[PDB]
Amino acid sequence: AKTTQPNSMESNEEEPVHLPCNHSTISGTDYIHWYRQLPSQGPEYVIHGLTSNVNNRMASLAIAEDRKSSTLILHRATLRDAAVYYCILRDGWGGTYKYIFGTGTRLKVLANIQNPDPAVYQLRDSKSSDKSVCLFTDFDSQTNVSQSKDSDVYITDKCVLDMRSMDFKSNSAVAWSNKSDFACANAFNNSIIPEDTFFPSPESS
Amino acid sequence: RLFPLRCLQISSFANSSWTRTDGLAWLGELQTHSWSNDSDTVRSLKPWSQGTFSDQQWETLQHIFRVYRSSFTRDVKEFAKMLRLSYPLELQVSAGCEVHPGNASNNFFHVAFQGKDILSFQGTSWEPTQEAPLWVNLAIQVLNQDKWTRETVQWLLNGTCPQFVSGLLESGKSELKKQVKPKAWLSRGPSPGPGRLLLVCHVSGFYPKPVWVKWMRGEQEQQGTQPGDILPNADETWYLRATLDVVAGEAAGLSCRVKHSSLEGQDIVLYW
Amino acid sequence: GGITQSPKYLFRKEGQNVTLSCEQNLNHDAMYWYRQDPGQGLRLIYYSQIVNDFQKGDIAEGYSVSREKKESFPLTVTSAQKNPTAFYLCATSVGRPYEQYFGPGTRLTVTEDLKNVFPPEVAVFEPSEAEISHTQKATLVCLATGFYPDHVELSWWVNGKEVHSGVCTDPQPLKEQPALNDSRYALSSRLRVSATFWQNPRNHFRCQVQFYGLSENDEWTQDRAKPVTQIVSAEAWGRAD
Amino acid sequence: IQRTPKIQVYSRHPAENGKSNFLNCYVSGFHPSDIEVDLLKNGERIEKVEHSDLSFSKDWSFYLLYYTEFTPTEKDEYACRVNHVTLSQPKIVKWDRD
Ligand SMILES: CCCCCCCC/C=C\CCCCCCCCCCCCCC(=O)N[C@@H](COP(=O)([O-])OCC[N+](C)(C)C)C(O)/C=C\CCCCCCCCCCCCC
Ligand SMILES: *[C@@H]1O[C@H](CO)[C@@H](O[C@@H]2O[C@H](CO)[C@@H](O[C@@H]3O[C@H](CO)[C@@H](O)[C@H](O)[C@@H]3O)[C@H](O)[C@H]2NC(C)=O)[C@H](O)[C@H]1NC(C)=O
Ligand SMILES: *[C@@H]1O[C@H](CO)[C@@H](O)[C@H](O)[C@H]1NC(C)=O
Ligand SMILES: *[C@@H]1O[C@H](CO)[C@@H](O)[C@H](O)[C@H]1NC(C)=O
Ligand code: NA
Repeated sequence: AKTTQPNSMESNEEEPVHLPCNHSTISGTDYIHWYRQLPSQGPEYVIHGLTSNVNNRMASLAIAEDRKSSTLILHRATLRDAAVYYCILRDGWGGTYKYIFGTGTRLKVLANIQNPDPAVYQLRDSKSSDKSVCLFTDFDSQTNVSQSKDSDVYITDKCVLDMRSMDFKSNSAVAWSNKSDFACANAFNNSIIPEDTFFPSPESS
Repeated sequence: RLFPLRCLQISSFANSSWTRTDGLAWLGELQTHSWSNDSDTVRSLKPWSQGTFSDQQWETLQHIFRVYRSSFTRDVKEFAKMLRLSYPLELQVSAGCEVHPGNASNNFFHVAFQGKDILSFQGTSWEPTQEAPLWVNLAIQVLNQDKWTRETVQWLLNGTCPQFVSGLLESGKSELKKQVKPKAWLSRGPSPGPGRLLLVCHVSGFYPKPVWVKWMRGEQEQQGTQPGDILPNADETWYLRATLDVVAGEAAGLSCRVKHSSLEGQDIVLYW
Repeated sequence: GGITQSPKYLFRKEGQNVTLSCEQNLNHDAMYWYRQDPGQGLRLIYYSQIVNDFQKGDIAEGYSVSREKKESFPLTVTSAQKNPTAFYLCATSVGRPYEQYFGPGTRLTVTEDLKNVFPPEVAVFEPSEAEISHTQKATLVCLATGFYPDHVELSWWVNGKEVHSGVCTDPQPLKEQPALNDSRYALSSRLRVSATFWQNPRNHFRCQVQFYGLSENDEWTQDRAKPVTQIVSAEAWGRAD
Repeated sequence: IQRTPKIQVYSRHPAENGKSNFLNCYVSGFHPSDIEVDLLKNGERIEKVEHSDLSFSKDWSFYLLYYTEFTPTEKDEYACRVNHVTLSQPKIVKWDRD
């Protein structure tokens, strides 16, 4: 009485998404529930069905006719819909109350970058010291950022900001260190970098 | 053949305090369950009446009907005070399903009042009939704000009913396919005129209900054959009478011929 | 309201252990206790179909719960558990079709040793002149460094008022030395504005971090300052280069 | 008062004096459900009678079956007696042997 879903899934913003679920050993008295959970919160019921297709405001449920698989359809996905989605069976009799969750599908929602412009800039610290951070930014959502081989240099993951008043979104990652040999020219791995990436003058006045 | 499952309820309210509710269930021609007011459980009339349900879930189903009988009479009484109705009250319910291997299963749930249809259950809610009175609509929109019963009701027709019928076709595969052969005989009953005699042909004891009986002049199919209703025996077999009004001269040398699924090719013929 | 777990953050020390809340607004017979680690699924500790009645889950080892009432289902963790530090979530169920509801959840980190509690150090890093000339935009970066545990809340303030447009903060903190169990963390954030808005020296930018550490009633014996729950800030001013 | 019962009487096996058999009375097509049925032997009501559960047809009208085992002889006469709301006097339908 369990289900199976992909582990991962990616989709671009402002499009519908199809998240699949399998349950070959389903019985005629089992409901089908879907729950989602955002990073730092607790889950929340999304939709449920038994034998007919179901429609809500944000999502629909689509049952295959042989009932051994199904699909949760998000009508229009935005950046906020990035979450883990759980596909769960529930016994209509209400017998065993070991209500246990699986491992879910993790949905990633990418941003549509109208005009990519990848560059790595250097920022000095606010009149305090010589601390330096390096900022990789303005690349297309296709690019993925990896961590460094060294342990004393720290590297975050991509982060999408939304300026709204200018209708403009962009990605960015950050890296810093105290080590002597550390510079923005080497702080990211050559492989994870486009060939046309802009590296500006290290003069910085 | 077709073996749908019909569940029928007969609730009768006579005055303020006296009321009884009885029920039963059918699968094809065969009756598999009996539910009495005096009883506190649904009774099972066949060693296969439980299908492929576990004992634990047959009992929770027993529990759902138990609370249903109490609440139904409570709700029906309160409707009679609310909307000013007199108290010879006769409600009947006819629900069930029919499983089709070709994925087109039928759900129904029908209510009647004093022998007239008033409302049913269609998608996720109850709906009145065009011919039903106006007060029905006042009751219908309080029924529809019981999200639990509506949700539950949906689970029995869509879900547990098709599972049940499939279980019962498994368990009772041998009794449904059984075949019992009839016997026939001839007497003489109401004579129409003085010269006109009425010859009767009785056939009694066949299990699969469909049957074919007809008088004939040897092998010339007569149209003066007029058959009656198919009436039950206590056997779970059947009985049918067959008549023929003719004069006494046109009476020597006829035959009563019967054809049934259990007699393999041969047909009982009875001459005069 | 619905379910109310309190508080959001909770710390304590090993051996100085705890029982935790979960309180119910509406009326429901069944309650559940789930348990989650970073990047992991929800695991079931205990469930309870009605008062005076429980059933053990699969990670019930080293926990214990009770249901005196239908409005409460406490969770005690003092039973020596493997990793008592995690994200705890409490649930509830209704009749058919049997839907489930969750509280806001409580996070408890317990130091696998002494009071290795350090507040964050916040620094703000001013935009690059190369970005300003190339994109007509300017990005400020805020860095919180060297804190434990990771119970922080960052926010940006422009001329006194909190802002949310043009901001991006890392979803998860970063461990500085992944080997140590109670390693200290670090967290970064962005705020992007137009080049014209940053070139105005009247605009004032502040990065604020709220730390949730030990309580004043805890005995502390050092020449550092008590690493109490506080807000460390850092700020910067506009300029026309 | 709505719909009045139809009454039909028959035997399970062909009548043959001295040999066990079953007497049936089938009443159907009536409304409402309250109704009383007796099987009579030589005018007297018989006591060892059974009946099926009350059922009904798709047109919502009810039906019932009353039966008992007898041993017909040349000396005895049997019949079925019914009284419904819609009946002014109780109705008696006889069992036709010949
Ligand atoms: C059908 C598939 C089952 C296969 C098994 C086959 C064998 C069955 C055995 C015998 C056959 C008998 C069948 C009889 C009924 C068939 C189906 C019954 C299903 C009912 C269960 C629904 C839930 C429930 O039973 N609803 C009842 C109880 O609700 P409740 O809120 O009081 O319950 C509280 C429980 N909770 C957990 C606290 C929330 C109830 O409200 C009554 C009636 C509701 C529906 C009425 C039906 C039609 C209304 C018309 C009347 C109008 C009056 C006019 C005035 C003159
Ligand atoms: C049980 O099976 C029936 C039959 O397929 C299902 O009925 C269908 O239910 C949906 C609603 O759940 C009906 O459509 C929608 O109705 C709502 C309510 O107004 C409305 O918002 C929508 O715009 C749409 O009209 C649909 O018509 C109905 N189908 C039929 C044939 O009646 C029912 O959903 C099933 N229930 C379960 C629990 O499986
Ligand atoms: C109610 O109806 C019954 C018949 O079932 C009858 O005997 C009784 O006298 C009536 N009145 C009361 C108050 O029960
Ligand atoms: C039907 O059962 C109930 C349950 O006790 C009882 O009160 C009622 O009198 C019964 N009906 C009849 C007609 O006896
Ligand atoms: Na149903």
